[PDB]
Amino acid sequence: IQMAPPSLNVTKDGDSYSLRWETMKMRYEHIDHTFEIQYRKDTATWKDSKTETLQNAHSMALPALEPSTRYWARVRVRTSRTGYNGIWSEWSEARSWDTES
Amino acid sequence: EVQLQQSGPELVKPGTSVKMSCKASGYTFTDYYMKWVKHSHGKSLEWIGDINPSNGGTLYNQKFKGKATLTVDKSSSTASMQLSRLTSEDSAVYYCSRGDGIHGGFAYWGQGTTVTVSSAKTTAPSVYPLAPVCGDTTGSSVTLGCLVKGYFPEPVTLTWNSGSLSSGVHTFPAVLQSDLYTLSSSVTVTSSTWPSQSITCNVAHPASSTKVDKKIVPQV
Amino acid sequence: NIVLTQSPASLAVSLGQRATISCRANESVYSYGDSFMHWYQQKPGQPPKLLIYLASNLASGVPARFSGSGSRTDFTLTIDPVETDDAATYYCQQNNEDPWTFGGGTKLEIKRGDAAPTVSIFPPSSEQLTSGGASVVCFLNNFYPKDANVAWKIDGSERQNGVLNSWTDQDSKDSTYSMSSTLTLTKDEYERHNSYTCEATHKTSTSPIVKSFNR
Ligand SMILES: *[C@@H]1O[C@H](CO)[C@@H](O)[C@H](O)[C@H]1NC(C)=O
Repeated sequence: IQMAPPSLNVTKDGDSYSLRWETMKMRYEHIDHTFEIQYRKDTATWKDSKTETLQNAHSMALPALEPSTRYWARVRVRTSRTGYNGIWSEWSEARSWDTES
Repeated sequence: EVQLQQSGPELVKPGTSVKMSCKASGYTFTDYYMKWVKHSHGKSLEWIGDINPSNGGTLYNQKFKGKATLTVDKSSSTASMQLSRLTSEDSAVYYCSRGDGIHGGFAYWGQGTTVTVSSAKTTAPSVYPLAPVCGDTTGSSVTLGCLVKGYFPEPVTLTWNSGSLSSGVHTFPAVLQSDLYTLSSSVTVTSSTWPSQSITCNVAHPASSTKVDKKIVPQV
Repeated sequence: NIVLTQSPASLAVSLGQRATISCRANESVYSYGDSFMHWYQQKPGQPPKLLIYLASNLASGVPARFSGSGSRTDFTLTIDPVETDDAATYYCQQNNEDPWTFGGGTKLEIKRGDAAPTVSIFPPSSEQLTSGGASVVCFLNNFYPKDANVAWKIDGSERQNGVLNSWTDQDSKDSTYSMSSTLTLTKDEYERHNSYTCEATHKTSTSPIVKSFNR
């Protein structure tokens, strides 16, 4: 079995952004949920962007960003335990935003 | 040592809802899930659901979906569970347990909470001393008793001499009769000590907020 | 929904002997390398305690008498040699795919030499009496097997009405059982007679253990 694409959203505070996301069912305690997170600018493409991983988390603070610009972001998860991994889920639907000027 | 202090016994009228708790200690509260279980009377256990004390995450057994809601309060490291639409069948013992993640299960258990759903009225117990009668067989060790009858609901904490004396005691399971519980307890000491030194019987009924001590004295 | 099945529901094993309990699951419980089957020991009045985790691991504190083994669907908890402290009910709980679940339980009763009941008789107290109540209590303590039969005699004539006895759970030290039979009467009904006799019949002796009193 494979998990459903997680749900993405972007929130702001002053000018510090952050990516938030949730899954369908809460993870079992004896199983970790590995998340692959990536975000870029309309200009570049996914392929050419770094995807930093995280485990059992539902959010990620974002580095400072270029004022006045339009970004993007997607996430996907897999069920892992003791090194055995699950089927990487379909990417979350791409959520985008436009940095404040 | 991990510690799971649960709330005390409850008597609830049908259709309403209780809200038991369970205070943790002996490890970081947010590091593990709190799991709940229904140990119905004289049967096997039933899982109710777990909660990730960290993000409040929650997962339920479906048979208990809509009946029980799991909550947590980090500042005071307490996990509370609520039961609504209570009915006769909800009468059971409820345990809170702590998870592990290295095996995912119930690693540490609380003593449990006894919830009684019924419209019977709480009824203080009546403690009647049970002493030996003139001449016993070939006494070496003599046996005394303490009868607690006509009480409701459960349970009833019964000790001997503030519990100091606890060897040779036998508290029997209570029987219900006409919506009223009854039970007995036999302590057996050595004649050299009775009536040499006193032997008090300590009964307690949390529900009726009552506590009684009956010193056992030989019949006249 | 993985449905665990414990066999047998109860078993009487002799001290020092061997005890094996089986737990078979509707479907497999293995995945991610491990089998998510854990065992538990619950003593009367006592919450369950973690016995063996992840199929074969003994929980911090468990005796070397306890051992667990099994893989996909069939598991066996073995206690060897059986002790008195072991008199309890045992459970297997699967944690592979929610809803988490437990077996029906297996209550084992330590077997041992026979023991005669120690009968004691108590007349209604001056306290109970002062409120139209008269209850006679008779204790039968520390006996084995657990088949002790009572019968009451009032001034000869037998008595069946108003007799309510309770059994305790097998002791964790002497493996002996115990029960209390309590016969309740109206204060009047009670003062209308003289001798109150309580008698016990146990495999111990075809000769009834009798205990009585006179007001
Ligand atoms: C046995 O488990 C299955 C899944 O393997 C579940 O659908 C079923 O209800 C259980 N058996 C019965 C008779 O319900």
